[PDB]
Formats: sequence, structure tokens, C-alpha cells
Amino acid sequence: VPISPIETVPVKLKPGMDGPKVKQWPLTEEKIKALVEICTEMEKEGKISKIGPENPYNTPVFAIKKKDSTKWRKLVDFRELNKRTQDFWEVQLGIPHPAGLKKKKSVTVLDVGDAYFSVPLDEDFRKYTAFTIPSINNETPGIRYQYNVLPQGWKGSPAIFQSSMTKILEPFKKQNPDIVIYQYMDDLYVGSDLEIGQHRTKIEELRQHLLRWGLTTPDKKHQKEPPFLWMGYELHPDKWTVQPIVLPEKDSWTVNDIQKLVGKLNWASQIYPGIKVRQLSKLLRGTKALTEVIPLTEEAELELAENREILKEPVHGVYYDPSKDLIAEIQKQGQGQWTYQIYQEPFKNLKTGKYARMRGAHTNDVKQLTEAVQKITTESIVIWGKTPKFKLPIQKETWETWWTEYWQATWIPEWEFVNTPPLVKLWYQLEKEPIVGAETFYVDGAANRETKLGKAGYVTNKGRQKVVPLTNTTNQKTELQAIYLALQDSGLEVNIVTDSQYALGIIQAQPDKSESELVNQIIEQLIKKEKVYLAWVPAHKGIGGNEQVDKLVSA
Amino acid sequence: IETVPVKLKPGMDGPKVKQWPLTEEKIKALVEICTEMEKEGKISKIGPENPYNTPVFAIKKKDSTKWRKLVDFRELNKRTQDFIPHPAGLKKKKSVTVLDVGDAYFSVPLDEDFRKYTAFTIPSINNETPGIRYQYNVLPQGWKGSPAIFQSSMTKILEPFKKQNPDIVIYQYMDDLYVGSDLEIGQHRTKIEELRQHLLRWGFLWMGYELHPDKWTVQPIVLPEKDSWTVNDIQKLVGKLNWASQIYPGIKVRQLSKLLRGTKALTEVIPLTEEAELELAENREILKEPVHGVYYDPSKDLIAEIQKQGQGQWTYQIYQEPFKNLKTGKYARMRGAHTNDVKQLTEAVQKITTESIVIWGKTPKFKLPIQKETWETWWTEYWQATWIPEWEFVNTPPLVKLWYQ
Ligand SMILES: CC(C)c1c(CC2CCCCC2)n(COCc2ccccc2)c(=O)n(O)c1=O
Ligand SMILES: [Mg+2]
Repeated sequence: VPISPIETVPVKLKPGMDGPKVKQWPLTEEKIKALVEICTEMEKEGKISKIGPENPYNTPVFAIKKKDSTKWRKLVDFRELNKRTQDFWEVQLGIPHPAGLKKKKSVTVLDVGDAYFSVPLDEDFRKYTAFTIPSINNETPGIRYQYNVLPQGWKGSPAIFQSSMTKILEPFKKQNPDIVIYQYMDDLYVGSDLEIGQHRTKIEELRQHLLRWGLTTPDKKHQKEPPFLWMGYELHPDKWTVQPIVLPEKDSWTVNDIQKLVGKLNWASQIYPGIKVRQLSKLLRGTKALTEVIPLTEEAELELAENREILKEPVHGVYYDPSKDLIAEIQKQGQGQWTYQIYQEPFKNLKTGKYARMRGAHTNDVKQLTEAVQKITTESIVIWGKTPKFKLPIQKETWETWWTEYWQATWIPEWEFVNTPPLVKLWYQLEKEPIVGAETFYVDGAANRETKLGKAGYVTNKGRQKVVPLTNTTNQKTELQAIYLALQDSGLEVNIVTDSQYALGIIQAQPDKSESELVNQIIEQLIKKEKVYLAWVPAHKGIGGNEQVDKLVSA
Repeated sequence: IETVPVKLKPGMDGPKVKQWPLTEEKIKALVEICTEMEKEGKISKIGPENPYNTPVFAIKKKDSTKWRKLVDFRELNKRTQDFIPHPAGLKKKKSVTVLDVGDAYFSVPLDEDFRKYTAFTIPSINNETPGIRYQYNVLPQGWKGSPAIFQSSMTKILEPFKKQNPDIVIYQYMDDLYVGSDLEIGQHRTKIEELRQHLLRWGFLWMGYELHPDKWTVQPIVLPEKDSWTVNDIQKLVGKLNWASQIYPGIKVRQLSKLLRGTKALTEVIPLTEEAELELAENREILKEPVHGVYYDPSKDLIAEIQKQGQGQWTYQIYQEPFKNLKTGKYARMRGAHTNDVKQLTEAVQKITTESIVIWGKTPKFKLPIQKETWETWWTEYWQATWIPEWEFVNTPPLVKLWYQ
């Protein structure tokens, strides 16, 4: 029964570069013995071919003893040819997430081992795969070979393999749409909602269809039985999870303990609800030396104990049903940390996740919530191809007040209020117009660039004044300090006039928490207030009030 | 049937740009469309040997209930070789209609060395399939080289119509044909449809979009006309004039800030002295004159800033040097977006880009009052133009907001 040839993929080298010429290493006598037995065999199978003296290219080959197998194993060091081979559109640039799959009655694995070496290699490229087997005692010309199929460990072998496998599977998929197929590495995952009888026939239908191209399947009922272990996951007929997550419990935690606790709890946060890593990941910021031990803060150990109790029991996620709605629900956890669960039916998570605020001096709860939504939205387009409905801990009037007043454009898709505290709220809100009958504070500050000495104070329309002297301060601190004093010494309604474009920029950004010790005190003051109108005037134009207090603080 | 020798810029390689995720409805539409395009030879499937990629997505027109494929050829455009002195009369016109003559491109085939650079990918939901890859065989809608190559092959189609109408200006930009005539709409509509059966004689070619360059938003900067001035009014005024002094020369604010002498309540009324009103009037006269020595340099980038003014209002300024505005404007007619900020900003970006094509024949780079992550998540849902401009993001509230309204 004739087989079909698999169309070869024209490969070339990166333009400007030539093929590889690195030297062949000296091998032991037994290693040379083994490579001859393997390569003689592989030549019979058509996978490689002897070549003459013309081909000047050389890739080195080693021999690695297996752990308990007395069958040697060959290994070509293709690292040099990979630096020279062209770039491919790697069709594995994304792997599926278990939460997006559609529950299938039966799922079979098919292992495509020798399929890798069933795939031809472009004739004009085979010249670069050449390698020498050094002869006994270096007394003959080391026999020369070149590959005729996709070699193990070559840059383009995964791409060319999956594109050829895809080309072959498309007719099968078309002529029976009741079967879905996924391909990764050496494995085929094949499933359907068919009566388990019809399913196996269609498996056989696929296995014969594969031999149409001379491809060999595992005939046996294969040993891989649920759970499938795949890319760190555990997949069951009705649920998935991650391969077990158990924490190293130590007293001395090094720096290569923390960076790898980073990679794990992030990995675990996709299904384990409520994982936090702010204070813990905040430990790494400084040094790259890979041996240092650090004391955690009393907020990084108290956070890690809130982790372990999440991780005592196994947790599982549900598979996706396209006819029920998709829902995402966010909870604030404090310290710029947020968690979300994605589900379709209550208490049956498809997946979970966390969001940490980006690094910045000043921040805001509403902006963080908005940022988290965009992350979940993009994540949901990937996995499910649609945006979930959001349940957010923020009231419809808070959000309406925010986005209609905020200076940036901003938007959330379809969402509704969920009353699970702590709630996101607007802690203060500035006036649009000057307040009638409210005392008007003209503030100013100034510092001496040399001595770091400066003053900060105010003057009002009711004759009230203050000037305060400061040490080790800048112009920007005094301008903030002056506004702080006006907030301190005023009633529940106040008009502030300032010339600090810097101060106005911070406060018009509406922060509710800051890394600046001084900005936080101002926020705390604004919270106590009822109405605050902040007004700006240009400096050094002699604006009264501003001119008077500028002279008092520059003195 | 013969191709044109196309090549990139020296030292630059083709685009390797990640495809961003698409919704199910858009994946479905791109599949249906790209299948019909494949049967017609306009595009062919490719393999892994092609490492280049340019993003693709789908849009819906203003009223065309049928999707359209939009390829984001922005990266390939930056890397395609430079190949018409822009008609400065098109802006003085009274009515301009824009047509998508993009289908015309699909009849000229493309240089076969260059086709590998036009690679794009239809992605699958959750990566459960590998992406369907194609490369273009004909000229692609959106690529810079399409109108350049085709304009030799396009001048000939319309010169019988140009012979019949020397009044009518016709300008081509990307897949769009801007047609202008200074006459009533009844003549226009049939003249535009007459321009189609003249285009249908050879080869969504049916839609119409109507602009009016003469009656457009072009603005000055204005000071209020009040009878009783509070301290706050005069303070805001001195701020506006102080900012306008970076733009215009003879601006004075001394007699006006003289009134602010003292520490009065913000809501207290200050009668204006006469020196002050002399100063305010002379500044008012100055601001009606144009900005001095302000010119367009085609070698430089056009920059557009947009401010959100509230109540569906948006101000914008186009310029190349700071404080040298080539054009300013305001928008309050944002269509069907009364509760969506990002839809308004998206519609405003297109209107400003459209006005920029008419005036200068190229598109500006925007500075958008929005956070990177919010815009990049949503702008494709409301994008209806077949071209795409460049943009960056401003994260600090500019004080210029109420200077412009
Ligand atoms: C056929 C496949 C697309 C699929 C799988 C296979 C996965 C294996 C790991 C990589 C990603 C694909 N799974 C997971 O198997 C669970 C299972 C279901 C039924 C019987 C036995 C095992 C799915 O769950 N669905 O729905 C599925 O549809
Ligand atoms: Mg000062």
C-alpha cells in the first residue's frame, strides 16, 4: 500500500551567515562503537546518509549512557547550526489553558514517536546537518553522515513537524466535525462526545488515515490514563488542576528560594483562590547575586501563613460550556492586591487569578480596579473568545462620578455591583467652582538649593497666617507642605490657591494612597473635608496673596 | 500581470509582530472572508518557513452590515521603501466624499520577493488550533505601496472623468478616494454614483461619507466677556493669558494681576480699573491675529493632542513644534457613545486623522488622554477607518485643559 510523500519545507540559513564548521571532539572507544551501531541502523531506515569529502560542514556528536539502559543514545550538538538557521513562525507560541476546553465524554492520547523522523528535510538544507563519527584510533577517515529527516534538537524541527501534522489532520477534521484534536510535542489528544463505541472506530479511522502517510500509532490501549499530566497541569474527565503545590517550610530562605517561590505561587494562583505575593515579591528588588538570605517582614510572613491554609486542600476548576454565561468577580485584598474568580455557575470556578498594582509613587483604588478588569478581559479573549460579565465591589454611582469627572477617558465593559467589602470608593472629590463663604488660603513654599532650608505657609482673606521653617527640604516638598498646612488649619470647606504646577498635578490625579509620607497626610486631610476647591495661579506675576506669601517663604 | 520591483529599506527586516487576541465573532468573520479571498487567489496559505507576521482583525463599517478585514500594516509601512505633492486645493473645497476603492488594488499582483513580508495570522480561541497563515499575492489594502504602485494604473481610469470635470478635485490616500466638488448635494450624490459606474466599468465599492472642509471646526483662543469679575475669574484669566504669552508676543498681564493685589475671597467681585480694561482689550485684539511664523514642514511629524472636556466634549490641537498650532478644534457630536469615553476618543481620533489627510495628505501621531492598557484593549471594537495612525499616552493631567474651553 503506497504512502504519500510529506511536502518538504524550504529552509535556508540566516542571510549573511554560513553553515557550521566546529570541530569533532575526541570520543572514547566504546562511545565510537555505539554511534556506529546506531548510525548504521538509522542509515538502513533512511533517516541519514553517508556523504563524501566535498561537504565541509561539521556538527559534533556525543554519546550519553542512559541511566539503567545498556543501549547507548546519540546526541548531536546542533547549537551552532541553530544560531545559523533562519527563524520560523513557531506555531507553538501559545498553548491552551484547561479552563477553555469543552467537556468531552471520551479523550484518547495517541503518541507520535517515529512520526518526528518520518518527516523529510529540505534537500538543499541537508548539507548543513553533516556530522562525523571519529574512527578507531584516528586511523581512517571518520565516516561522514547527513540527515534526511527532522533531527532531534534542531531549531526548526518543532515548527516543520507541527505544520506537516496539521496539513495531514485537516482532511480528517473536515470529514468528521464530531471530533476535536490537539497536538503538542510527541502526543496527539483526541476526544469527542460520541457514544464510546463510535469513538473507538473513529480512533481507528484516524489511525488508518495516519498510515496513509506511513505514520505509526500506539496500537495498545495506551498506559496514559486520566489524569493527563501536561505542562504542569493535571487534567481529569470533569476537572483540571495544577500538579501538586506544596510549600517549602524553612527558617532560612535564600534569594534563589524567593525568585522560585515567585514562579510557583503565580502558577498556583490560577486555580488556588486568594494567593498574595506583594510583600514577598517586594523582597527581590535589589540584587542579582544568587545566594543571599533575607529576613522577611512581619507582613510577608503573615501573608505566607494566609497562603498555606489555601493550599492544604486540593482545588479544581470546571471546563467551559459555551451556552452558559461567563462571569468574573473581583475582590480587593489590600496593599495594591486584587483577586478574581471566573465562573459560569456559582461556586464552580473555571479559573482564578490575582493582580498586583504597577510600580508608581501615587495610586488610586478605582484605577487599580480598572487595570485588573483589562487584564481579565484580555485573558478572557484568549481563553474563551469573549468578555465576561463583571461583578465588582464598587457602586454604580461611585463609578459614574469617577469616569465622568476624571481627566482621562476610561471604560469598563458590562458589570454590576457586588456587595462584598472592602468596597472601592472615592475618598474625596474636589469642587469645580470656588466655594462661597469658605475661607480662601493662599499657600506657597520655597527652599534654598544649597542649605536645603525652606519655608511653607499661607495667608487668608480673614487675616489668618502661618509660616513654618523647614530643614532638609526641596521646593516640591514645601509646596506640598504649604497645602498641608492650609488643610490642617481650615474648616470643613476651604478654597486653596497655589502656584505649584507640581502639587496640582499630584492632586488632580486623585490619589488615595501614596509612597510619599507627605502626600498621604494631605489625602488624610482631604478625607476629613466636606468641600475643597483647588485653584492654580502662575508664580512671580505678583498675584496678591501669592505674592505676599511668596515673599515670606523665600526670605 | 507584471509586478513592480519592491524592496524594504536598507538594513531593515520584515515585520515580526504578535497577533493580538480576537473575539469569536471576529475570528469567524476573518475565516469566512479569507476563504473567499483564497478561492480568488488574492491570498495563499503559507508554512513555518515564513517568520514574518503583521496583525489582522475585523471591523464593521458605519452601515455596512458585512465585516471587513483590516490588516495593521503599520510596521511594514515603516520598513517599506519610500516611493504626489498633496493637493492644497482639496481643503478649500466645500464638499468631499470618501470612497473605499480598496477592491481595485486586488487586481494588480504583488512582487513575489515582497509577498513573504505581508504574512498575517488568523488565530484560534485558546490556541486549540494553530493559526491559519496567509501571505498576499495581490496588493494589500492598508499597505503604503498599494496606492503608489496603483496610481499609474489608476490615473488612467479617471481621466475621462477628469476631462469631463476640471472643477472636481480627486485625491487618493491609502484605500480611500477623496472626491471634492463645490456644488449642491443633489448634483453631488449622482456625480459620486456616476463616478462609480465609471469605476464599475473596470472591475465595499458602494458606501458614501460626506465631509465639508469649508464649514469645519477651526478656532481661535478666547477670553470671557464679563461685567462683574470675581477674584477667581481674574485669576483664571491671568492663567490663560500667561499661557497664551508663550504663543503670542505682546501679551501683558500686569495691570490685571494688579487687581489681584491683596488676599481677597475667591468669590469676591473686583471692579476692573481702566488700565486693566485697556490691557484686556489689547490682549483680545492680539489673540484674533494668527500665530506668527507658523508653517508646515512635510519632513516633520504632525502631533495631535486631545483633551477630555466632559459632557461628550473634546478639544484637540495639531502641531509640529510646541505652541505652533497648525490647527485647533473641538468636538461634541460623538456618535452613539454617550456612556462610553473610549468610543468617543476612538471616533475623535478618526475624525482628526481624516481632517489631517485632507489638509496635509498624511496622518498625525496622537497623544491620548488615556492609559495604555485601557486603550489597547478596546480601540479595535470601535475602529471604522481602513487606516491606523500612531499614538502615545499621557498619564499626567495637563493644565491646558480649561485653557482651551
Ligand atoms: C481533546 C482535547 C482538546 C480536550 C482535552 C485534552 C487536553 C490534554 C492536555 C492539553 C490540552 C488538551 N481535555 C483534557 O482531558 C480531560 C479528559 C476528558 C475526557 C476523558 C478523559 C480526560 C478536556 O477536558 N477536553 O474537554 C478536551 O476537549
Ligand atoms: Mg513661589
